[PDB]
Amino acid sequence: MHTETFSYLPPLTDEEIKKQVEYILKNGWIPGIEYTDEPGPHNSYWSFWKLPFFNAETAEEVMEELEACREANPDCYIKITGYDNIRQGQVLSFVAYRP
Amino acid sequence: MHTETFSYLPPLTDEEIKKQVEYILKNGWIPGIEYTDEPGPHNSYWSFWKLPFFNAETAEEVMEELEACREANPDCYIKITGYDNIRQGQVLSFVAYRP
Amino acid sequence: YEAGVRPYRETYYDPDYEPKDTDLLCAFRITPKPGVPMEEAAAAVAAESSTGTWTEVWSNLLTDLERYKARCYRIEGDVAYIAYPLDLFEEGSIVNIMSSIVGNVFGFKAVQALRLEDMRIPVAYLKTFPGPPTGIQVERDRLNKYGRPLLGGTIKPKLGLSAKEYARVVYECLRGGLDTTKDDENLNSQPFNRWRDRFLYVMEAVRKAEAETGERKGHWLNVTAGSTEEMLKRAEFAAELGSRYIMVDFLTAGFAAFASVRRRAEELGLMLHCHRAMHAVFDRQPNHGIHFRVLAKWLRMVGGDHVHTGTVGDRAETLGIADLLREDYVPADPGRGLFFDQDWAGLKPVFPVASGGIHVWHVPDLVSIFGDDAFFLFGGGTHGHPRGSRAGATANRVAVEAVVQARNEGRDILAEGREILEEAARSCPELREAMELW
Amino acid sequence: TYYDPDYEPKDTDLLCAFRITPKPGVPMEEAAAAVAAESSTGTWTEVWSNLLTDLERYKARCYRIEGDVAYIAYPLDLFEEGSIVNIMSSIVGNVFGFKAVQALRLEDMRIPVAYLKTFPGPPTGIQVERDRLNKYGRPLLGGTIKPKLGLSAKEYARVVYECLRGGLDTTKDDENLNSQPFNRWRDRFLYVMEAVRKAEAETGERKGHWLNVTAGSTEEMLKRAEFAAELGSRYIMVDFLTAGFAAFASVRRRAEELGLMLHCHRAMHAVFDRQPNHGIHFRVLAKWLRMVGGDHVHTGTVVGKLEGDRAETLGIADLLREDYVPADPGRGLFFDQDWAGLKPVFPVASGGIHVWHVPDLVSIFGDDAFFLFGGGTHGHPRGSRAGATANRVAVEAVVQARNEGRDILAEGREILEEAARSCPELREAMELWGDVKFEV
Amino acid sequence: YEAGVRPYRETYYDPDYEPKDTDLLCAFRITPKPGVPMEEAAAAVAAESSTGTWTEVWSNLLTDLERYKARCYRIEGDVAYIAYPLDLFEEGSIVNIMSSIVGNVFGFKAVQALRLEDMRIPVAYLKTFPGPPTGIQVERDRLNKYGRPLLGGTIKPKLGLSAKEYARVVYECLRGGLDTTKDDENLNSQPFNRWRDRFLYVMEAVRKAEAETGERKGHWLNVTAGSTEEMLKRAEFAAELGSRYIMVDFLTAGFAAFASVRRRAEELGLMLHCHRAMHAVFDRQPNHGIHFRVLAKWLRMVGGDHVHTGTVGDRAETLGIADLLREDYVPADPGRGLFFDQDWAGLKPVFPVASGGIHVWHVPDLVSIFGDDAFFLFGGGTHGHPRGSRAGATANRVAVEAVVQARNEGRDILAEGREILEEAARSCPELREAMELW
Amino acid sequence: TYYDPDYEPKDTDLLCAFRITPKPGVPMEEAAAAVAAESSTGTWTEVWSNLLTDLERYKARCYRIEGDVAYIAYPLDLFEEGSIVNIMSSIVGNVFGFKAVQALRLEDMRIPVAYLKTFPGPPTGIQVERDRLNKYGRPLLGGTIKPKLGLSAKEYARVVYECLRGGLDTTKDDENLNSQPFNRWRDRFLYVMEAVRKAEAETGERKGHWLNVTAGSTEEMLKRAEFAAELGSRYIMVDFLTAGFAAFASVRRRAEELGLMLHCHRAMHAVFDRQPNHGIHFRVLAKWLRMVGGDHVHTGTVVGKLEGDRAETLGIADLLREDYVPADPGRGLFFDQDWAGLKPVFPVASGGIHVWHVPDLVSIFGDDAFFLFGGGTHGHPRGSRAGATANRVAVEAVVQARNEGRDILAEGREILEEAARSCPELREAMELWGDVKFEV
Ligand SMILES: O=C(O)[C@@](O)(COP(=O)(O)O)[C@H](O)[C@H](O)COP(=O)(O)O
Ligand SMILES: O=C(O)[C@@](O)(COP(=O)(O)O)[C@H](O)[C@H](O)COP(=O)(O)O
Ligand SMILES: O=C(O)[C@@](O)(COP(=O)(O)O)[C@H](O)[C@H](O)COP(=O)(O)O
Ligand SMILES: O=C(O)[C@@](O)(COP(=O)(O)O)[C@H](O)[C@H](O)COP(=O)(O)O
Ligand SMILES: [Mg+2]
Ligand SMILES: [Mg+2]
Ligand SMILES: [Mg+2]
Ligand SMILES: [Mg+2]
Repeated sequence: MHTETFSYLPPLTDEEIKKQVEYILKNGWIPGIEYTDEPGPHNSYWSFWKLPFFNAETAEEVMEELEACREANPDCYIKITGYDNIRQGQVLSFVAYRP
Repeated sequence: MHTETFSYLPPLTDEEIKKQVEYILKNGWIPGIEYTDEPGPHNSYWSFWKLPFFNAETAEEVMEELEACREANPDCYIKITGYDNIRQGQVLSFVAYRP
Repeated sequence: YEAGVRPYRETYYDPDYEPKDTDLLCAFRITPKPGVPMEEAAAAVAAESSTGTWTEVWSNLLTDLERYKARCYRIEGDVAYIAYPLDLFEEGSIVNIMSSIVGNVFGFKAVQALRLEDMRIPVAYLKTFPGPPTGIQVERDRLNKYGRPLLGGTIKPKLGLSAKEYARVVYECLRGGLDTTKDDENLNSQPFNRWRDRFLYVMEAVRKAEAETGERKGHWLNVTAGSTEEMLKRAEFAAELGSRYIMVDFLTAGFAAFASVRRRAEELGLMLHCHRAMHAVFDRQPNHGIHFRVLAKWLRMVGGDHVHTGTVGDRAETLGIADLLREDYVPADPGRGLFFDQDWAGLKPVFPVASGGIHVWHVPDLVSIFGDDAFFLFGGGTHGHPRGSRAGATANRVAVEAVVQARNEGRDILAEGREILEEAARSCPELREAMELW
Repeated sequence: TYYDPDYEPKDTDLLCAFRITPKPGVPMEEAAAAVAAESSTGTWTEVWSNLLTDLERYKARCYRIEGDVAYIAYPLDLFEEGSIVNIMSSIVGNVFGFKAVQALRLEDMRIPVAYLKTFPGPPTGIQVERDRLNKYGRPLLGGTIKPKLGLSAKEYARVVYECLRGGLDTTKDDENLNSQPFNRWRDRFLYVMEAVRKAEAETGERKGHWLNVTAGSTEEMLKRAEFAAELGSRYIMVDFLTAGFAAFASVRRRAEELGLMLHCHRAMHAVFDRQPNHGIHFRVLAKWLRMVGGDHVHTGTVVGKLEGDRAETLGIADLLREDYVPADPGRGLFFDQDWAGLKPVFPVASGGIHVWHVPDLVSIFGDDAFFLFGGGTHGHPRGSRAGATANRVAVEAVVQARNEGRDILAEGREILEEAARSCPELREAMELWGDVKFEV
Repeated sequence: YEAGVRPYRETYYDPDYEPKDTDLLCAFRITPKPGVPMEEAAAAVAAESSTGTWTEVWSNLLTDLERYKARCYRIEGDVAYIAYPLDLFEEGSIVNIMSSIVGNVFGFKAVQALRLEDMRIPVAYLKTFPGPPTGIQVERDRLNKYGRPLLGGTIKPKLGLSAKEYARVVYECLRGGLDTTKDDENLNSQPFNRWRDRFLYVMEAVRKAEAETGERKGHWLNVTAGSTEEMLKRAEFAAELGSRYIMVDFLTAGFAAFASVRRRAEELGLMLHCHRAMHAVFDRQPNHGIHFRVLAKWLRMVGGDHVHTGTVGDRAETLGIADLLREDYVPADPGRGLFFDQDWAGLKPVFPVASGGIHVWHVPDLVSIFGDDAFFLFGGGTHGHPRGSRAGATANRVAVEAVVQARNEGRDILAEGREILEEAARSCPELREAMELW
Repeated sequence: TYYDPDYEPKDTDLLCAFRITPKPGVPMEEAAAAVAAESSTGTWTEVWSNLLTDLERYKARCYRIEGDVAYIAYPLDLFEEGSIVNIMSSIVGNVFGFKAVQALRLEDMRIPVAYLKTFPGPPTGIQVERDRLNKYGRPLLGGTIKPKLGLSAKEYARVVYECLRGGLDTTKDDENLNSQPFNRWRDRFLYVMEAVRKAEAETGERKGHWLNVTAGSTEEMLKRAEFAAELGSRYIMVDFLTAGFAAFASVRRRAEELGLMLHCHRAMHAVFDRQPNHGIHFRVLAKWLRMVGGDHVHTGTVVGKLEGDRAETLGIADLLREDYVPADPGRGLFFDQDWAGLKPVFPVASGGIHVWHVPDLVSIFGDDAFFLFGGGTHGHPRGSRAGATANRVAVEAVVQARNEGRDILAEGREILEEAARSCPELREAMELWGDVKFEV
C-alpha cells in the first residue's frame, strides 16, 4: 500500500521530514499532524493530533509533536500536512511514520 | 371602436394634431404616420406611410405628409406615432383621422 | 490562535477599507444598546451577517477572512456603511442576500433597533439576475398602448362576491375604458370564490370587452396559493385561457416561490403583476425594519413587471422608488433615502403602480409625478361611480387622456389641473358626474 | 358595523389579538373596526356590486377591546384551506400600512381546529424523530459550523466530523450558507455525509447534519433536497421565512415523500417580530410553522446573544410541543390553542450559549429541545471535538441531576463542577467562558 | 437619414472612446488589403462584429447605435483594440461571443488576414458563467492528492487495441503509480473498440489498481460522440460505473455540446478532462486565426477541469496560459501575448496538462515551469519502458516525487536536475532503466 | 510504413487531400507519412501492447504525392458511424499542431458511400422544401435584418413585415442575434411570426423567417426550436460551427421531428478556411454540413463583400446539390464524390450584394439557391419594402431573360434597365449602388 506524496521514495528520515516542515513554514502555511490505523482510498479524514499548529514558529516545535504522536500511536500511520488558508486547501501531505 | 390614446377625447383638429407633433419633435423623438382600414386588437402593424420622418425639422412638414396620406387613403384610419430610439419604443401613438 | 471572546470591532470595523465596485454595500441605521459603542454595534452587524460569531474559533484560520469578511468601513451619524465581498453571495438568489443581510442581525441584544435603509447591488452580481420577464417597453408593445399612463382597478367587494357576477364587474370596467382590472391580494381560492371559476368567467369578460372596445385588455388574475406547485398550476390555466397577465403576492408567497413564478411567466408569455401585501410589516417604522426601496430593488432583480408604490408615502421617497424601478442608473440622494448610486446593468424596467383611494381629482398630480410610465388604479373609484363601473371607467380614462393632451400641448397641468378637468368634463358627462361625487 | 362587543366568537372563527397604535385623533374603537374591515371585506366607498352579495357572512368583527389590544374574529370561509400564504395576505396584507394606524403588532392568533385540519403539520414530529434517532431522555445536541462562510467543502466536513464524533448529535449549515464560489452545495453535501457516516460508525450513535437546501427558487431547493436524500441524509434545512411560505410548503411536502426530517431556520424573523409596537410576534410565526410542517424551529435562548423573553419563550415551547395550550397572560398567550392532533415541533435554542448556560437551558426547555453550540463548540481551547464532548457532558450531567431531584438552578454551578472533575474538556470550557454573560 | 455606402471608419473608429469596465475588449492583429487604410479595416471588423453592415439602413435610426456599437478605440502597430458593450452579449453563452467576435469578420475582402490575440472578458459578464465543475482545489480533495504534480498517460496504440486488453494496459499503468490514464481523443466508439465495452473493462482495472495500491485512481473516459444526447448517455454510464472522470474533445464536439456535458458532469459528480483536439486548425499561424489563450479563456468560462497546454509552444506563451487557467487575476504582458489584464471574478481554476512525447528527463524542467498544480502525461513514456507499462509508471512517479522533494529542501532543481534524478535512480531500478532507454 | 505509392484505395476508404508545408528539413514524403500515422494509429515510441493487435488493419496510408499535396487513405473501420465529431477528432485532431509540419490545409475529402449511409442528411432537402414553399423556377429571395443588433423585438418584426410583404420569400436573424437584453428570443419569436403570417396573407405567397435558435447549450437551443414549432414557423436557424457539430446534430434531429426546416449559418468558418496554406477548405465543411443535415448553408457570393473564388464556389454548389460530382482540378475538386442518395442542400449567397449583382448571381448559381439582400434591401432609399420589391423583380427579370435564351452576363445591365422601366423601386436601387463594386 502506498500513501501518496513521497510514498514512492525511501522512508523519510527525521531530518528530511524537518526540511519538509521548514518548507511549509517558510511559505507561510500551517503544518499539521494526523494519524490513522486504516489508511486507504476510503479514508479521507485521518485523526487529528491536536489542532493544526497555527502558532508554531519553528520546525522543531512540529517535530516534537511528531515524536509525541509517534510515541503515543506506534501502530498508526502518521502524516504531516501543510494547509494554505488563502487557497483553502492542503498544499502538501506525506506520511512521516509507518507502523 | 376605440383606438387607444386620445380616442376618448373629441376628434383632434389639425392644430391639436400639430401640437402633438411639436411635442414629439421638441423632445427629440421621430414622428411617423401609419394607416389601416382594419384597426383592432389583432392588428399591431399598420401600413407605413413612407418611412418615419427622421429628417423632419418642423411640425408642418409632418402635417403636409398627414394631409397627403389622408387624401390618398380617405377610407382608412390614420395615426401619428412618436418613436424614441434611446428607449427603443414608441412613446406616443394616436389616431389623427378616421374614415 | 487564541481562544476566547474578542470585540467584534477588532475584526469587522475597518474605516480604512475602500469598497470595491464588486462589493455589495448596505446602509444600516443602528440604535445600539445603551452602553454599547456604535463601532461595536456596527461591527457586530457586519460580523454576524458574513463570517463571524461570538467567540474566536480555530477554524477561522482555515480560510481567508481578510477576503471574505464583511467590513463596516464608515459610520456617519447613526448610519453604518458595510461592504460585503461578492464571493459571499449565491448567484441569482435574492433568498441568499436576505439570509445574510437580514438573517439574524436584527435580533441581537447589543443592537436595540436596526433598519436597513439602502443597498448597493454591484453590476457584476446584478447580471446573474434575469430581471422583469416583460418590462415596460415590451409590455407596451404587447398592449399596443403608447403615450399615456395605463389604468386599472380592483374588482370589489374585496372578498364576498361570486364568479359570473365578479366577471360582470370586470366587463363593465374594461368596456368603459380601463385597460386592466385585478383580483384583490387576498382573493386566491376560497369557498365563496374558487379560482378556476373566477379565471374562466373573468376571461370571458376580458375577451368580450376587448372585442367591443377594440382595445387590448387584461385582468391581473391572482395565482397566489399555499405552495409553489399550486401557483404554477393556476398560472398555466391563466395562460391556457389566453390571459395576458397573472398576479402574485410576492412577499406573502415568498421570494423563492416568486422566482419560480417569474420563470414560468416568461416561459408562458404571461406578464407578472406583483402585489406588495405584507410590505408594511417590514418597512413601516423608521427605527427598525427594511425600507421598501430595498424590497423594490429585490423585486426588480427577481423580475416583476409592476409593483405598487403607494399614493401621493413621501413624495421625495416615491420619486426615488420610481427611479429605482424605471431608470438604468440612479444617482444617490439621501434626501430620498438613496444612500448609494445604483447601476441597473441593463435590467428591464418595472412599471410603478399608484393605488389606494384615488379618483379623478388626483389625475393631474399623478401625471405630473409619474409621467406616462405608470399604472393608475381606481378600485372603488370605478365601481363607486353614480352610474356604476362602466361610467366610472370612462370618467377616469377621459381624465388621464385630457391631462396628457394638455401636458403635451405645453400647459402647466399642476396650476391648470382644475381647469383642464373642467374643460374635458364639458364633453364627457361621466367625468362631470364623477367630479361632483368625490 | 365592524365593532361588535356583543358578538360571541365561534369555535370555527379565526381570532387575532392586535396591539394598535392609532393615528392621532383616531380612537381605538374606530381603528380596530378599520383593521377588521380592511382585513376582510370593507372598501373606501359604496359600490353597486356590494348589493349582489351578503357581506355579513364574510365581515370580520372586533368583539373586544382592552387598552390598546383589539380582539378580532374572522369567519372560517374567508380563508383558503391549507394556505398560510392566504392567512398572511388577509391578516397582515394591508392593515399594517393603513393610514389610520401608526403602528400595529399581531400578538397572537387562535387557529380554529376546523382550519388546522386542512394542514398536514410536521412531516416527522418529535416522537417519530426520536424514534428515527433512537435518542430518549435528554435534550439533543447540535451546533452551527463556523466560520459562517469561507470554508471549503472538505475542510467544512472536517469540522463536522470533529463535532459529531465528540458527542454532538447533529451539526448544521449556517442560514446564509447555500451554494457559493468558496463552497458549492454538491461538494459540501457529499463531504459532509462522508463525515456523518464516519462519526456514526465510530461512536455507535446515530448522527445527522442539517444540510441547507435554501436557494433562489423552489425548483433548486427541491433539487438539493433530492440529492441529500440520495446520499442517505436524515436531515435537510430550510430558511422558511427568507425562502418564503409557498416554497417552504413545497419543500416540506417533498421532505416527507423522501423521508427527510426538516430543520427550519427563522432567518429574518427579527426584522418584524422584535419591536413591541409593530410587526408579528414570533409565537404567531411558530403556529404557522407548526401548521405547514417543520420538525424543528429556533425559539431563542433567553440567555444567549439574541433577544428573547423567558416567559414568552415558555409559552412558545408549549405552543410547539403540546396538543392543547390554555391562555396565559403571564406568557402572552391571548387564546386557548387546540392543535387538532398535529405533530409537535422541536424547539431549538441557539446563539451565543456555552456550558454555563446548560442549567438554565434545561430548566427552561426540558428534554424535548435541541441545544446548539456553534462558537461554544469550535471555540473550545482544544477545538471542536473537545468542545462537543464538554457540551454533551454538561447536558447529561444536568439532566441526571434534575432527574435525581436536585434544583439545577440553585445547584447549577455545583453540578457542572462535579461533572468537570471527570471531564477535563468541560473544565477547560468552564474556565474560558466563565466571565461571558449576556443581559436577560 | 441618407441612403448609400459610407466608410466603416466614420461610425466605428473612435480613438476618443474610453473603455468601460463592463466592456468586452478584443486585440486583433490586422493585415489590411493593400490600399485599405488600417483605420478602415479596423472599423470594418468592429462594425461587422456588432451592429453595422455595408450600406446605411433606415432601421439604424430605430435603435441607439452610440450605446450598442462596437468601437475600435486604439490602433497600435498592426493591433486594433475594439470595445464591445456588455449589452451585446447573451449571458453565459460562449457560443454568442464567438458568433459576434469571430463570426464573419475573418472573411472580408478588405481584411487580408486577421488574428484574434486576446480578449478582456469583463467581470460582470464572467459572473454569468459557471466555470469548472470541480476546480483544482476540489479535485485534489476528491483525489486526496496534495503536494506534487499529478501523473497521467494515454493507453496506446491510439486506435487498434481491443477492450479487456486495453484495460490491462490501464491496470499496469495505474498499479505502477500513475494517478490517471486516458482514452485517445479520437477513441470514441468504433468497430474495433466500442465504448460500452471499453468503459466496463477500464473501470474494473481502475477499481483493482486502486484497491492494490491504496491510492485513488481514474481513467479519462472519452464520451465524445456525434450528438449531445449520445455524449450525455456515455457520461451517465461512466458515472454509474463509479468513474471519477470523463473526457470530452471540447472543440470537435463544440461549445454548445461542451456546455451540456459540463452541466451533466457537475450534476453527476464527474470531473471533466478537456482535450483540445482541433485547436491547431484555429491557432497555429501568427497572421490569421485565434490564439489558443483565447480558447483557454472560453474553456475556463464554460468549465473544464483540465486542458492540455503543450510541451516546453513558447515558454513565455505557456506561462501566460498557465496563469490564465489557474490564477484569480492575471496582469497584462504582451511579451506573453497577454494584451489585457484578466480578472477571473472568483471562477475556479483549471489544471494545465503537459503532454506530448515527454519522459523522465523532462521532469525537472516541468516541475520548475508548472509547480505542483499540473498534470504530466506520459503516454508512450509509460508503455515504452523496457519492462512495460508498470515499470514505466513507477519510474515517472519516482522522478516527480524525487524532484519535488529536492525543491522543497531548497535545492535548485534546474541546475541539479540531472544529479537529483541520478540520486533517486540509485534506489529505484525502474528509474535507472528508463533514463538509459531515453 | 505509412507511405505506400503502390496502395490502391478501396471504395470503402475515406480519402484526404492535404496541402503540407513541412518543417524545414522534413521532406514531403516523410511529412505525409507522419500525418497519416498521427491521424490513425502511430505513436512516438515502441509499445508492448502493439504486439497484441494487427495495426495494419487500421493504419492510414499516403498513397500519392504531387508537389505539396498528399493523398491519404483511411480504412472505414477507423471511424465512428454517423459522427462528424469523430472524423474531425481523427483527421484534423492533432496533425495540424504536429512539430514536423509548419502549416497544413485539408483541401478535400472523399467520403465513401458506406460511411455516408450512416448519416441522415438534410431533414428537408431542396425538393421537399420547394414543395413546402410551393416555389419553383427561380432563386429564392431572403435577407438579414439590420442593424445586426439593437432593435427591439417589435421593431425588429416591423422590418421583417416590410421585407416579406415587398416580395422577399424569407428574412433571417443575424448570426450573432440570439437572446440579449435589448431583444430576448421569446419576444422576437412571437412578434416575428405575427409579421410572417401577416405578410403571407397579404401577398398570397408562403413566407418564412429563419429564427436563430443558436444558444449557449444544446438544451437551450432545443427549447428555442420547440417554441418556433409551437408558433408554426417553417424555419429555424443555427450557427453550426460556433454551436458545434455535436449540438448541431441534436438540433437537426429535433428539427425533423418537429417538421422544421433548418437554415445553417457558417459563422467562424473564415477563421480556418480562408488562408491557402493552413486550415480546412470550406468544400470539406460543406460535405460535413450535408452529411449531418442542413437544409441551406451559406456558400459565399464571389462578387460581394466577403472573399470567395468563382471556380471553387461552382464546385461547392455541385457538392451540395448533386448526387454525383466528378473530380475537377479547375474547381479544386480532388475526388469524385457520390452522395449515396442523401438529399441536396440549398446554397445561400449573402454579403454585400445588391441589384447589379443579380445577373452574376443567377449565372453562378442557377435557380436552386437563396440570394440574401440585407443592406441591399433595408438600404433602399425608400426602405425595406421597396428594396425587397427591387430585388425580387431583378431576380425574376434575369431568370426570364435566361430562360428566353439571352446571355444574362453580356446583357445583364440591359436586362435590369428593361425591368426598371416597369419598376421604379429597381430604378432607385440601381441608381444608389451603381458605383459600389468589390474585387473579384
Ligand atoms: O385592497 C386595496 O386597497 C387595493 O385594491 C386598492 O383598493 P381601491 O383602489 O378601491 O382603494 C390595493 O390592493 C391597495 O391600494 C394596495 O395597497 P399598497 O399600495 O399599500 O400595496
Ligand atoms: O448564525 C448564528 O448566529 C447561529 O449559527 C448561532 O451561531 P453560534 O452558535 O456560534 O452563536 C444561529 O443561526 C443563531 O443562533 C440563530 O439565531 P435564532 O436561533 O435566535 O434564530
Ligand atoms: O495523442 C497524443 O499524442 C497524446 O495522447 C500524447 O501521446 P504521448 O503521451 O504518447 O505522446 C495527446 O493527445 C497529445 O499530447 C495532445 O496533443 P496537444 O497537447 O497538442 O493537445
Ligand atoms: O452578417 C452579415 O454580414 C450578413 O447578415 C450579411 O448581411 P448584408 O446582407 O447586409 O451584407 C450575413 O451573415 C453574411 O453574408 C454571412 O457571410 P457568408 O454568407 O459568407 O457566411
Ligand atoms: Mg387589494
Ligand atoms: Mg446561523
Ligand atoms: Mg491523444
Ligand atoms: Mg449575418
